[PDB]
Amino acid sequence: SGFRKMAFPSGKVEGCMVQVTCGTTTLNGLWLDDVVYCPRHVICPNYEDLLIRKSNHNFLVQAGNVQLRVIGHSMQNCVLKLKVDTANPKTPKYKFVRIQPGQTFSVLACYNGSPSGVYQCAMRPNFTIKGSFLNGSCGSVGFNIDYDCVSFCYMHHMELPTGVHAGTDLEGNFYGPFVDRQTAQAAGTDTTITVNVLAWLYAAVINGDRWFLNRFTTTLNDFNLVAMKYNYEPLTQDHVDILGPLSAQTGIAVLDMCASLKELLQNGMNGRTILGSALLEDEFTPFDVVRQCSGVTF
Amino acid sequence: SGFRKMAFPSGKVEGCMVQVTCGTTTLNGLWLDDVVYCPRHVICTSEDMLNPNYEDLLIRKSNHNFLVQAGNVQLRVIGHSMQNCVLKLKVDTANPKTPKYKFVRIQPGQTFSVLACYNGSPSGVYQCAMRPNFTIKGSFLNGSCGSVGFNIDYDCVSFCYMHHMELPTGVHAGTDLEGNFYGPFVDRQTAQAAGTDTTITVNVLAWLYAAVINGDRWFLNRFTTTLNDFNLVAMKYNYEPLTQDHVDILGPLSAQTGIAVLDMCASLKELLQNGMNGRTILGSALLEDEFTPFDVVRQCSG
Ligand SMILES: Cc1ccc2cncc(NC(=O)Cc3cccc(Cl)c3)c2c1
Ligand SMILES: [Cl-]
Repeated sequence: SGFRKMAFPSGKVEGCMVQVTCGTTTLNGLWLDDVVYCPRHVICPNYEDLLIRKSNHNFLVQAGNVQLRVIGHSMQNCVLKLKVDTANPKTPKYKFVRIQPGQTFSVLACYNGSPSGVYQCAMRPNFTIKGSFLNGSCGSVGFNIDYDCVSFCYMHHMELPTGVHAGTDLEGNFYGPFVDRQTAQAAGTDTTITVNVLAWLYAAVINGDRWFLNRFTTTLNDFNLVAMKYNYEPLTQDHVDILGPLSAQTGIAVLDMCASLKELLQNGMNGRTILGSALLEDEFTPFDVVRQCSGVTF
Repeated sequence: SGFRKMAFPSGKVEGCMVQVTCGTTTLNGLWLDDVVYCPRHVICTSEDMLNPNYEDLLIRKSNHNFLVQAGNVQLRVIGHSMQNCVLKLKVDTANPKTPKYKFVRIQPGQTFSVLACYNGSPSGVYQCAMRPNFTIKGSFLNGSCGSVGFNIDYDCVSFCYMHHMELPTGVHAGTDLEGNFYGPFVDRQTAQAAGTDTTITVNVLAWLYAAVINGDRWFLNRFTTTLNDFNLVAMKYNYEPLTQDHVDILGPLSAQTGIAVLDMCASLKELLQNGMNGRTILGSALLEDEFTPFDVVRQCSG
């Protein structure tokens, strides 16, 4: 029993964190095989022009107490790829994956190439992450673990004025309409990840929290009409299908749980909590719920 | 033990019934807080009924045209507005007997209790199900318009139906409490017919599980079925398709009795083919479809 916001074990990723210094700027890099990936803003904008003025020895890369020697440099979108002489012996089996909003991932927050903490995030529908970052966290990565393979899905680049965070996939493509420069940028109006709230309601049912259940059901269209009024993401037939296993395990049809959510949105919790929360939690995907309520290991 | 068609206690709803009179028309209204909800056709003169322009008829009305009576007390109407096919009469007194309530729109197959009223006075309570053709097989006479359908799960009354009309087959049509009709019906005297009705398959299976919980297994068999083969057979007996949602909903009953849903489906398939052969199931010689899976669990267990 119990339901916690749980991150993947960070060990395979910790062995990849290095410190990248370029001039006065110090941030984090991800050392995989003989390449160090880091935000291109470490050179700071005309990034092609700033990069052409740099030499390999301008980038000081530090892996623990060992200084790596940079033998090449190239830019792929908003990520800098520093070719190093040494292949990381701790390189795990990995993939670079781009995630969709609503998907969750773990973030290994680092400062000076050293991991300080790990937390679980969700890519918000407005493509920002409500992370926890201080100055020096740039280059901290977001990942998932698929059996023994680390899927890198995020690299931290910046903080928006609202305290939320923006970054890219590992191919340097930003999540959201953000750019890596000092200019007026704002996170768009956020919405609630509906499929995730339903997944979390199923987790609450599995943990014995059933007060919110009711005898009612709803049409998918009637629910989307209601959900649109509360700034909730539309629930698609894909989401309903994804929720299938949880629906089968608890005996509560997806549209049945949707009617519980409809009443919760119009009536609130009425002094009650669900999984120790007085708010509807949207940062657990249907897969996160199944994995935590089954015990999958890495 | 025992399985009865059980209605919710009507007390919380009785304290909300008021009489609404507009001209020659008298029907029932539901007094919740300082609002009286009733069918908008109370403003019609029966000569309007065929093609009524409700916006046009309502604009010609004043607050003092609507006489609202709560017991022996005449309530004062201080405002009026129309929301779909329901009239909302703002009154100068909040109902002190207003219970904790919600307005819920139900899906076909769902059940609810009906508090039948005449002249703002409750005369009886019965259990009903929203038919797959969106009609209800109620028991209503003239003057029952405005009688409400509800469920009382826990201490909150969930209003799901307001009676508006009787179709030519003796079945009834009405709306949710936001004035949206169930089915393709309109509050007009025009030619309207209930579509071909079908048996609520998930409810019959729930009722077969209730029979098993009550000690009856005569109808069970050694067979199982695929969901698709059950639906092919069920369609031929005018039964609603059973979806994966229904199979999932039947999960708890299947777990409690040790009989898999598709196993129980094979038993229903056999009953459809053979009939009962002079036998009964829960005192009925017909397959009962007005108990949902939720009704069976509430009544048989708690
Ligand atoms: C005579 C009678 C008998 C039983 C009845 C049972 N329920 C309702 C009655 N009346 C109506 O249906 C009034 C009506 C007519 C046309 C359109 C609308 Cl929206 C309403 C009943 C009347
Ligand atoms: Cl329903």
